[PDB]
Amino acid sequence: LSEYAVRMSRLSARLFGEVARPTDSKSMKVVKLFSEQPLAKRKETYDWYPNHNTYFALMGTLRFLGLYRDEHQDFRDEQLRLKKLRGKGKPRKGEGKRA
Amino acid sequence: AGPSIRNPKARVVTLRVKLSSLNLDDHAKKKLIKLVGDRYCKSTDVLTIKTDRCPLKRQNYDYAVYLLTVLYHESWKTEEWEKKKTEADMEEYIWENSTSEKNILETLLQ
Amino acid sequence: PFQNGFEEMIQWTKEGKLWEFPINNEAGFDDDGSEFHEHIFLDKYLQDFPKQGPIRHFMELVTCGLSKNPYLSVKQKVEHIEWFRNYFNEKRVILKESGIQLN
Amino acid sequence: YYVDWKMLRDVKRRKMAYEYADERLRINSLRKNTILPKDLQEVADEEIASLPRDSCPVRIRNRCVMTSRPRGVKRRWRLSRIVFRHLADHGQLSGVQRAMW
Amino acid sequence: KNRAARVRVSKGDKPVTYEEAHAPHYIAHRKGWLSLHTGNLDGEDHAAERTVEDVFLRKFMLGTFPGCLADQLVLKRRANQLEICALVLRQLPPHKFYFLVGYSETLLSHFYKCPVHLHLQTVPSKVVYKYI
Amino acid sequence: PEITISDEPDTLYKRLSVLVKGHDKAVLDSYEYFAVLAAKELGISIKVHEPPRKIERFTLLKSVHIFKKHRVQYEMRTLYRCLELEHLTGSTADVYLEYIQRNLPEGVAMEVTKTKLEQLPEHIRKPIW
RNA sequence: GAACAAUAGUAAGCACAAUCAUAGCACAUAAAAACGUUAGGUCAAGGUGUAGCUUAUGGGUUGGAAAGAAAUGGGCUACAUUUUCUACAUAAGAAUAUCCACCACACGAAAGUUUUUAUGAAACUAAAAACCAAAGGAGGAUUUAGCAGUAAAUCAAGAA
Ligand SMILES: [Mg+2]
Ligand SMILES: [Mg+2]
Ligand SMILES: [Mg+2]
Ligand SMILES: [Mg+2]
Ligand SMILES: [Mg+2]
Ligand SMILES: [Mg+2]
Ligand SMILES: [Mg+2]
Ligand SMILES: [Mg+2]
Ligand SMILES: [Mg+2]
Ligand SMILES: [Mg+2]
Ligand SMILES: [Mg+2]
Ligand SMILES: [Mg+2]
Ligand SMILES: [Mg+2]
Ligand SMILES: [Mg+2]
Ligand SMILES: [Mg+2]
Ligand SMILES: [Mg+2]
Ligand SMILES: [Mg+2]
Ligand SMILES: [Mg+2]
Ligand SMILES: [Mg+2]
Ligand SMILES: [Mg+2]
Ligand SMILES: [Mg+2]
Repeated sequence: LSEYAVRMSRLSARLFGEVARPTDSKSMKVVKLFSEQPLAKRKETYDWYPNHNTYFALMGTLRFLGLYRDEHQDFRDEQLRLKKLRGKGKPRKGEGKRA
Repeated sequence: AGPSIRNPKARVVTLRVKLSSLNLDDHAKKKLIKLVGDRYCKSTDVLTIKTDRCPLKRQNYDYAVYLLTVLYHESWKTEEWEKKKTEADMEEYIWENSTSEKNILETLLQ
Repeated sequence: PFQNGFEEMIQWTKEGKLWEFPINNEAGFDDDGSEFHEHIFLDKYLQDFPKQGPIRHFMELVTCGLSKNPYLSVKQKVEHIEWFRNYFNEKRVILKESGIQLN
Repeated sequence: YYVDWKMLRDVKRRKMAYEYADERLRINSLRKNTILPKDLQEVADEEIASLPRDSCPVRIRNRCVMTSRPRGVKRRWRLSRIVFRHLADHGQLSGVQRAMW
Repeated sequence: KNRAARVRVSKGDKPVTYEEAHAPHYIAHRKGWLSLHTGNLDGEDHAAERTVEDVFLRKFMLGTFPGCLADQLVLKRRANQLEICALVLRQLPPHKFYFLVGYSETLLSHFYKCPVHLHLQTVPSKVVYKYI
Repeated sequence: PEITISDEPDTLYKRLSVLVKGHDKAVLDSYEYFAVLAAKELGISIKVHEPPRKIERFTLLKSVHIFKKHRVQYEMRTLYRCLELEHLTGSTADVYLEYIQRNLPEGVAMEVTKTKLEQLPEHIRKPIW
């Protein structure tokens, strides 16, 4: 090692646009901190779930508008029909417990 | 295939320049070796610049050729500390001012 | 009405709905008109700051970081260094109390 | 309707973690620096501590997209093994085949 | 016994398409693939989104075309445009068929914000590879 | 077909390398026949090789709840073809790669590396600072 | 409900077999493995039949857990000379449980205690040093696994 080596390295450093003045290994993290995309910002993170409200509401609309057809919702519906026709329904809010 | 065309790996620009095709001086050429370092392959004389840091590839191209021009312009500038050069820093063994020289002169003295 | 599949493709492409060939992944994104020396060299916004202080150590690491970053344009980097000016000058008391006079 | 209340709170954790993200990055820039004073770091400490803890990165949990299963999730497809296997076996998943060697 | 995606042996009368008559372990041996896209290759991205897209396209095509869908839906993805290929039974008159063709192409191009192309091939009765 | 000639000195390529990735072999074989026969007509003078295949294998638990002695093993194979073109122009490049790219199959992906020939930059020519 | 110098059996279907995969063969392994059995497992992957909850068996915030007197299954590391250290990759040098007052050392601390460092808003986590060097001296009834590139030993990689 030499002073010629230190000055050569500083030359390369300030030239290439890398870290110029000697720093700790610890502080260097902050370098890498702005050198990247932060974790919570990445599209592979915040865009993880497709919007469920979108598909759900869209297809339900398209259904009542008579375009899409949901056999699951028809099963459900028909079964709550035969559940309430029996007399066991879903109580109007506030009524069930105390009465 | 898919809705989006944006590819992260696109941006990377490489430059490969043979140092034999450059107008460099002895001093300029070897100060450049010591300056650039790892980007230099010593057997085939190929210099490689990988540029990333900018979003658009035009920018990685202009900054890579920028690095080229910059290293060439500062390879010819001799400064104060280059006269401070350690003999251990040498890529060569110069017969001048050597230890083998003083061993020879002492052996011939005796 | 359509005369051929090629007419289909042609119209989709004029409309900008079909993709552009031979594909460059950068098609449709101009990056604000910027060039590298607006990205790489951040000296412009390091003008106002104490020069020999450790604040330049911290801000040179911040700078060298925002330089290496393809993921952000000019604007947001500048907002970073500006928020840093605003916050560093926000507390005048801390900097002076710490044992170094800081501007 | 998101398939669970689980996926509800975690989605709100994705929005939030995107929102205070800049604050996080810039505060933790000073907080993790050695050269700067310890005094700016105690105050930066109270600062990221003050942020709502629903906006921090690590409070976020990776779940299967459709079936919400918290664990056994394949990172690349965001899908639980039950659903993955289901999809790939019908051949609805491209390129995925049964391994013999 | 391995129950993944299989059709059990009946009294021997159960009509079966070539598709459901082959166990998962046959995929790429005999069976082809239902969906085709770049995403699962060695160096590539966003397989997940092409998968979500696939799933919803299954749901959509089976709910939009009640009772007439013959065999499982073939998804192609090429140069950002999706070619949706469906083998469909003859039930409804051509009017409603083109209505729903245009309807689907429009709504799918516009939701997925990318050009969609729909190919329907009509078949007299469900194709039977085995039994019957 | 509108054609126009700009006075500017069109870009040269020493080696235009095209990587074609796939799952299946057959499609890449046929596509190879296609690119070869397309690059012969335009007198582009090309070669083709097969870069060795890469196989990824990962494992899932076979049952919904608990048997850990039982595992399903799933596989993804990526096969390669590489077209190597030498000594081509910029326009010849844009056309050939347009024709090759528009027709690219659905299961296959394509990665192109172009090594383009530049003489020297201006501030470097023969000044010294 | 079969006998091949054949006595009432013929039968497409589905297993096994055959082909595929292990980049050529052959083998091996991998895969495949019907019908049924064990009301075997899972309503916490998800979806639902039946019953229930609806100012609550619902939805949010905040803090709190996972302590060992034991008992045991599975592992890892050993108990040392086919060993231990450093060089190192496959000829080397030294150490070596009893001399004895060693200024203790031979193996064996993965455990503890200190200080760091990784990550993180939050160290209870993980890694590395220094110290410490304990049980352990090949283990009762009784048992696991393996027929070849296997066992055993040594090394790396990936998944989250
Ligand atoms: Mg977590
Ligand atoms: Mg089994
Ligand atoms: Mg074979
Ligand atoms: Mg065999
Ligand atoms: Mg087997
Ligand atoms: Mg078999
Ligand atoms: Mg068998
Ligand atoms: Mg039971
Ligand atoms: Mg349930
Ligand atoms: Mg129910
Ligand atoms: Mg509750
Ligand atoms: Mg809590
Ligand atoms: Mg015991
Ligand atoms: Mg072992
Ligand atoms: Mg052992
Ligand atoms: Mg020896
Ligand atoms: Mg220890
Ligand atoms: Mg000891
Ligand atoms: Mg002892
Ligand atoms: Mg025994
Ligand atoms: Mg073994």
